[PDB]
Amino acid sequence: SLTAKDKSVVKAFWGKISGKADVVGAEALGRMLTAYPQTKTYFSHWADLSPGSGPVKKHGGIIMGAIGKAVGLMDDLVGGMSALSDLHAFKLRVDPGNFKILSHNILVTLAIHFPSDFTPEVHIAVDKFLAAVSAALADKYR
Amino acid sequence: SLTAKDKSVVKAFWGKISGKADVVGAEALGRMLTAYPQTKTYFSHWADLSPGSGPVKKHGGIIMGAIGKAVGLMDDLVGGMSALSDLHAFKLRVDPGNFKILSHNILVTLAIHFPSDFTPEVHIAVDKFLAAVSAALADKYR
Amino acid sequence: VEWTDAEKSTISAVWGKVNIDEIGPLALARVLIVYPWTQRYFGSFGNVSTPAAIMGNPKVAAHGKVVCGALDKAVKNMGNILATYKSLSETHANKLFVDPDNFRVLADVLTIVIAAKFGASFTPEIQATWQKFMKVVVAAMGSRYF
Amino acid sequence: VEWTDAEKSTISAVWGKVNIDEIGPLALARVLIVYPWTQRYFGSFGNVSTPAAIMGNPKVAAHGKVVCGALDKAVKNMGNILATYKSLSETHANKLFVDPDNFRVLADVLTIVIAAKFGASFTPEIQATWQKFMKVVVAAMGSRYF
Ligand code: HEM
Ligand code: HEM
Ligand code: HEM
Ligand code: HEM
Repeated sequence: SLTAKDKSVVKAFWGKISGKADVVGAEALGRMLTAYPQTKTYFSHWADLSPGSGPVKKHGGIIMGAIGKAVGLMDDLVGGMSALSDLHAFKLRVDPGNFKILSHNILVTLAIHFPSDFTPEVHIAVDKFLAAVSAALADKYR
Repeated sequence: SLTAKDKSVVKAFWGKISGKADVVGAEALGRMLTAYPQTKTYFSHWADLSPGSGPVKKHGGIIMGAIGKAVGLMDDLVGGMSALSDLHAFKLRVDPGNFKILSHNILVTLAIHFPSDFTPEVHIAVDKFLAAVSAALADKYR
Repeated sequence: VEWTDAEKSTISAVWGKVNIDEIGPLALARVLIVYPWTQRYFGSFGNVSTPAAIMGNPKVAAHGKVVCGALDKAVKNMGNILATYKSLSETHANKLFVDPDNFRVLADVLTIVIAAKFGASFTPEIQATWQKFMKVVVAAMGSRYF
Repeated sequence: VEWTDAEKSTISAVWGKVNIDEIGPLALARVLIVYPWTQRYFGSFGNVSTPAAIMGNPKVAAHGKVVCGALDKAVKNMGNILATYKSLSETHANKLFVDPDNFRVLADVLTIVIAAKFGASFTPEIQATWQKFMKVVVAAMGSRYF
């Protein structure tokens, strides 16, 4: 449940992070596959699942991209995220609990690349927002 | 995200279960404390935490009661659940993850007392509703 | 895990009253309906779209017996469940690519079906021992995911 | 747990670069701010209401050093973490009544603070070994809850 303060924090932090989003995506996905190997089960067709592999680096920028898009949809994430939910829900069939794992690996990468900017205050707001994007994506599962 | 079908299922099943709600509450709480002993940490002032103890039996009817009230608030659970959220969020400070544990123990008790009525169809809808009551209650935490 | 003889007796007593032919199918089919994304592994089984479809699919029922039958070895090796399911955990991780969190909702649903069939004889105390056992089984099934 | 010598080296290498005085306070205070319901145990510490309050509370900082200092024993007993924290797990369960899921968000937040302080030297591979270790520690802290 994003408050207006949460949204202003996410927006002030995001403007500052937007240039490295592909790097951030690539690395958060990479971190998730390596530290949480149960998520590797969804990418078994990919040639290389290692941190820094092409598949990984490409797919991570795609995921970060969708999240950056979500910063603009914070008023209606459920409605904004509708089509990607549908996809995750009916095509990919990704257990929703994996959304929180990704989220945690995104925070770890943000801390790493933006340790000074990634304050407690920034931390709590972005965590809420990532939880709300997870919820929006999970919405159409059943 | 309750659909109208979900709501009609919850409502048809609830009318059938409403007379044994105190029994159901008492037993679901009892089951949770005994099979998931980590939740016992919130009731350490209570004299007896055993299944069938007074504290337990009384508190379980109180919780079931609030849920039965939620069946009438399904259109706006977040708004309907607002005051109890506040309580759980600021007074009690109950980690939200315990809401899913309770929910699972409620389904187990429903299966037990209403095995014929507690079909798959009833199962999925009530699970969604319990998840939505959990979400509503968790809403004001941070 | 460290198990007492009484615990061992409880689990064998519960499994003694379990009808594999009735409980597997029900448990498996209820998982596919309540957590519909788990259907993604059952493509070759034909139509697992709807409850009605799910509940009459023969391949579903057959598989339910298989999965539930495999618990017999857990039930009979309570000292070393990890090692008894090592191999099974590797086919799930490496050949079937089943998300291991899926073993957790199955465990919950099985427990729910068992409660429906045992009724009041599934006491809180029994359910507590059954849940300790389920947790070791789930952990064992997800142990070879690397 | 079964640990390789390389794993053991990784964990000791990470803990070697950890400054208990900086990381405990930060980790503990960030937990209280991001998961504000954990403040319910820190009543005697005075005002732990706001970030600003939380981040300047001396009792918080002191406690952060204590909690983080206690990991040294995990770091030095990688063969038997369960047994090393048995006693600690019982005071948490029986005297402090801390919900054990709280150990899980602490582990996540600590990891996040460590990443901020190590930067790029906290590689995915290192984070994977640190996460295996965190999981045993968390499990050990919640093991005496009955
Ligand atoms: C929670 C944030 C997530 C977002 C915003 C997100 C977004 C996306 C997008 C935008 C695409 C496809 C892009 C396009 O077709 O234009 C995609 C595909 C996919 N995502 Fe998600 N995703 C998320 C989480 C996850 C997680 C946690 C997993 C697995 C655990 C996952 C697994 C996949 C897979 C397997 C594909 C397609 C695979 C392929 O292209 O080979 N996603 N996601
Ligand atoms: C998710 C569904 C839940 C609902 C609808 C619910 C509802 C309530 C209500 C209505 C009350 C107080 C009644 C009154 O003052 O009139 C209450 C109190 C309380 N609840 Fe919740 N609750 C839920 C879950 C939980 C869980 C899962 C826990 C612990 C793990 C919990 C712990 C407590 C405690 C400790 C109290 C007060 C204790 C006491 O009176 O001594 N609740 N709850
Ligand atoms: C409760 C834990 C489970 C046990 C003990 C178990 C047991 C088994 C066994 C004994 C097999 C036979 C194949 C072989 O010998 O390698 C099998 C195959 C399979 N299982 Fe698991 N299973 C469990 C959970 C799951 C879950 C939760 C899913 C899916 C959501 C699943 C999906 C499958 C599939 C798709 C196959 C292969 C189907 C086929 O080709 O016939 N299993 N399982
Ligand atoms: C990461 C795992 C943790 C470790 C290793 C740890 C360690 C310790 C230690 C060494 C003590 C000193 C008391 C004694 O000797 O019995 C302690 C006390 C305490 N811990 Fe834990 N702790 C952990 C997690 C937590 C968490 C997550 C919380 C709360 C959310 C918490 C709350 C407390 C409190 C309230 C006290 C007593 C305060 C006092 O009277 O000074 N601990 N902890």
